[PDB]
Amino acid sequence: EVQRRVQLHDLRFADIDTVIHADANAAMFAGLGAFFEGMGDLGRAVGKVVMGIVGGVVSAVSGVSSFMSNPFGALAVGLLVLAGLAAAFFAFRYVMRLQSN
Amino acid sequence: AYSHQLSRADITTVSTFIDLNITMLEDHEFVPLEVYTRHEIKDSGLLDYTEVQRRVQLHDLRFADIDTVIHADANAAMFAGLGAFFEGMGDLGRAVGKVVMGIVGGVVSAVSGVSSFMSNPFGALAVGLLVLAGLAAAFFAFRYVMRLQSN
Amino acid sequence: TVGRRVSARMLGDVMAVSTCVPVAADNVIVQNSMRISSRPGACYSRPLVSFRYEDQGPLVEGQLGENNELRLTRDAIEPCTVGHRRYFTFGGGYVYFEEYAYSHQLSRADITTVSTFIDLNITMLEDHEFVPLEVYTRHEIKDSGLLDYT
Amino acid sequence: NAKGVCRSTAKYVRNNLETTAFHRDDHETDMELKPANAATRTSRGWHTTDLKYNPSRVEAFHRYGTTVNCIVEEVDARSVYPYDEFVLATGDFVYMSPFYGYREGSHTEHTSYAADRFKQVDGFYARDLTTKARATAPTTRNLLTTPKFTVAWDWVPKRPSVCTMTKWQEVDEMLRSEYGGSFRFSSDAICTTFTTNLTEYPLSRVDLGDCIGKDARDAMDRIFARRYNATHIKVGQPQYYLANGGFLIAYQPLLSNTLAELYVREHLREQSRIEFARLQFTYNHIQRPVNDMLGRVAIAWCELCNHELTLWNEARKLNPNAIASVTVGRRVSARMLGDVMAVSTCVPVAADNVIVQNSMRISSRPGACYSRPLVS
Amino acid sequence: QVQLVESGGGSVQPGGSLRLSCAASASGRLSMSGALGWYRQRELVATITDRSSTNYADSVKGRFTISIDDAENTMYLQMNSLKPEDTGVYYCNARWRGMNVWGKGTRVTV
Ligand SMILES: *[C@@H]1O[C@H](CO)[C@@H](O[C@@H]2O[C@H](CO)[C@@H](O)[C@H](O)[C@H]2NC(C)=O)[C@H](O)[C@H]1NC(C)=O
Ligand SMILES: *[C@@H]1O[C@H](CO)[C@@H](O[C@@H]2O[C@H](CO)[C@@H](O)[C@H](O)[C@H]2NC(C)=O)[C@H](O)[C@H]1NC(C)=O
Ligand SMILES: *[C@@H]1O[C@H](CO)[C@@H](O[C@@H]2O[C@H](CO)[C@@H](O)[C@H](O)[C@H]2NC(C)=O)[C@H](O)[C@H]1NC(C)=O
Ligand SMILES: *[C@@H]1O[C@H](CO)[C@@H](O[C@@H]2O[C@H](CO)[C@@H](O)[C@H](O)[C@H]2NC(C)=O)[C@H](O)[C@H]1NC(C)=O
Ligand SMILES: *[C@@H]1O[C@H](CO)[C@@H](O[C@@H]2O[C@H](CO)[C@@H](O)[C@H](O)[C@H]2NC(C)=O)[C@H](O)[C@H]1NC(C)=O
Repeated sequence: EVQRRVQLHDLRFADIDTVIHADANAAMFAGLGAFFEGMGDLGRAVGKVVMGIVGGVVSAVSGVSSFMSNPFGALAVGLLVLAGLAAAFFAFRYVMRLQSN
Repeated sequence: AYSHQLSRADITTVSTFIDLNITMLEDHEFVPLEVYTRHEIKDSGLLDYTEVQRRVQLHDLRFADIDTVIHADANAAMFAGLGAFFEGMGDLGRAVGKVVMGIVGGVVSAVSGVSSFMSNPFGALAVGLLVLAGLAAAFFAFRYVMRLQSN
Repeated sequence: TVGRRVSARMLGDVMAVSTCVPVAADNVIVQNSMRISSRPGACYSRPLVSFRYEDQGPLVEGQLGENNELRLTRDAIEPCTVGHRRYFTFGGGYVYFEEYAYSHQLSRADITTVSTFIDLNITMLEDHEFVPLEVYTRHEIKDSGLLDYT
Repeated sequence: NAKGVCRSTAKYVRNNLETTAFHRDDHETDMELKPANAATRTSRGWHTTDLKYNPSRVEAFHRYGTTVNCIVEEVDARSVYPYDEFVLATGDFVYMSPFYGYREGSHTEHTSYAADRFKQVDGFYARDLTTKARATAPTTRNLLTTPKFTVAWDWVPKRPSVCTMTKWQEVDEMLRSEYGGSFRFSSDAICTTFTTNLTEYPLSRVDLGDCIGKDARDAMDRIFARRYNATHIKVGQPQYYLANGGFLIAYQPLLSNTLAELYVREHLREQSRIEFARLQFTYNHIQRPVNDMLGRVAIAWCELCNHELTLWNEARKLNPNAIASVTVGRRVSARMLGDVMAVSTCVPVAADNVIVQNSMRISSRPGACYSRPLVS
Repeated sequence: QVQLVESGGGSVQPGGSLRLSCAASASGRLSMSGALGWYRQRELVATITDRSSTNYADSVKGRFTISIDDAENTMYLQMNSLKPEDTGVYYCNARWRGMNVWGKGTRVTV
């Protein structure tokens, strides 16, 4: 029963490990790989370029999430959202007060 | 996969607690190729007492790593960096450090208050509505400005 | 059972066997530490070694095992503890390791052998732990030797 | 020693510079030493504070800038011949002879430490920390400062010398056989095989007090009278052999009455053409059967020893406390420090002094429960 | 068994300097020893009673300095401003948790 439980724990670890390392980006890249395989050599030339474009998107998104994790970053975006909302509401009110006269 | 069924007489019985005249080979593993790429775990038969205790000591190491990943708060890492910065400035640093630590403490408690509120479905919905309302208000106002600029 | 060193593995309800290859004691070299630089929280559980099958041959990295066995893996690992002390069998003697660092090598005659099945006139002490200070502050785990079945 | 207090302040080194700490950042104060609750009957101890054993220890440490806890602890110590070092119950060695001191017969003893780190106090009167009272008689107290802790012990003159060897085992059956230019001794009573050169050791010129000789002759006669008086004959005088591993084996060769007769009749046939010591290996036709007979006995004992030692060695890896306790004949704590075992004496507790708690549930976390019951 | 290869002994003039050394076999790591050092003829001269703690005789303070090299597994005793009273046989010694070892003593003259 001890060795039966030990073999169950390394299976639970394998499942947790996969949950952490199974990145959504890898699933997207695999989907793109499967598309260009069917297009052939004419597609490989395009594939190499679009892979760099998607690579630029994921690096931008990860840069934003890395910044967002920091308290100063979380505060800064919060301030900008509130400033934009307030500016939009005051401008909308100003237009509303002029539209009638 | 199930292969076949042997009679008990088909295997050489180790005759007694002590015996000789047994034939053996210098076994060579010939690892299946996939082990080197997909990190497939190679079969090692049933676990010896030494392998059980070796795996138990590997699991409490995996737990210590997972535990550390959960408790290694980025806020604590920042506080440690700030602590070292103010300590190096002497008593002039202590006088300021005691105050700014409370200011940063107020920022992190506000940020955690917002992220806590964001976990609730009504909170997640409320901010979504405000973002859409602000965007729409700005777009309708911008369209109004564009319509005025021409005449 | 066979009257010679053999490696054995249980393939369910039968045992697979093979001949182990011998290595002369002077062709084996023990490494000075069990620490792992790549990950500070872990340490090897059994000391690392480096050896040769033949005196003039290429050098081979491995890890020590029970009863003079040599493993080619370097995979027995523990979370690093405090107050660690161990004696590992090493070719008709022992290597003593303290706080994950190699210290010295004893002859097998340096330790009192307990008589066959019953022994008397043995001297002992009421061992008092004197735990390291870090076990209270940093709350690091205290060494407890090899694991009993319990 | 004078009152039972500590200064509540301490010198420590950080950033390669000395600094002075203060208990709770207060002024120098004589703090009282109080007994530790976990203190055993024998290995007693005292502290200025208990903050380590209580919960929320981290918060308790952070509630003050600096904390200082004075410890005093009484432990067993052991030193073995030549007495150049001693080991404390904590597992720590002290590279000084426990007999060292400024006294005429002691300043010649071994020491690894400078005179600055050692002080010998004469006319010292102990004061028990539990019962505040001075001892009735003075002693000489040795005092030594290691980099971790200070250690003290009462000095005593070096004890008189004793015999170089002790009787380890008495063996009723021990087969001796000559092989590869060496003797090999084996028995069923001891699983080790002793190896030795063919030359007998000249014990008489070193055991000038006959301490080993007396013990050997007496033990052999006790065993012979008990088990062999009516079945065998002693061939000659006892023989001494220095065996590999550092053992001295006193041996007494025997012949069974049924075998002695073969030498007697062979001697009679030779005379027609008694001292068994002259005849023992001279008759090949008598010895050839015996080498095969006894050789099979020696091999049988080897097979039994390998079989039993294998089971016993695996059992101790699972439960060393049980195996050590039956080997030593008393309860002992045991722990495997790799490929050797460390041991200690367990302390007994009377059954009426133990109380069992009514439940194994844990209130702090609902999903868990103790696996073995709690006691007080 | 551990073996110590002692070297550097010799003869000098008053006010001179020397450097003794004791290299040890791989079976005993000097940097892990409980105690190490030199003894005159026995009486202590200089030792390292813990992995980071040093000791000297009173007549030696400031004159001699003991050190260690874990790479070469050898210890050194640098000794300066020597006097005729410093002459004699010096024996190096090392000990690990009960195991003890002595080097063959080397003479020093002034
Ligand atoms: C296989 O069995 C034979 C006996 O049938 C063993 O032969 C004996 O080997 C020893 C050791 O060299 C000799 O002293 C004997 O004279 C041999 N006996 C005979 C009758 O020739 C042999 O050792 C066994 N082999 C293995 C590898 O176990
Ligand atoms: C240590 O060895 C001695 C024998 O050398 C043991 O002494 C015997 O002890 C019992 C019990 O007190 C007495 O009945 C015997 O008369 C003693 N024998 C002799 C020859 O005096 C002693 O028991 C051993 N001690 C331990 C703790 O094992
Ligand atoms: C040991 O064996 C001898 C015989 O070899 C025993 O000798 C007897 O001793 C008593 C007392 O002196 C005599 O009355 C008998 O006549 C002896 N017997 C023979 C056959 O001569 C001796 O008793 C034995 N010792 C012990 C302690 O049992
Ligand atoms: C048994 O005989 C051998 C010689 O055949 C002895 O071996 C010598 O021992 C000394 C002391 O350790 C060494 O200096 C020599 O180098 C050894 N010689 C050889 C050829 O190895 C051994 O000491 C003897 N033992 C007893 C108890 O008599
Ligand atoms: C067995 O023991 C006998 C002694 O009882 C050994 O015989 C002696 O051998 C030496 C060396 O050749 C001779 O000098 C003696 O004269 C012999 N003594 C007798 C009484 O014959 C014999 O060598 C031993 N067996 C073995 C295998 O060596």
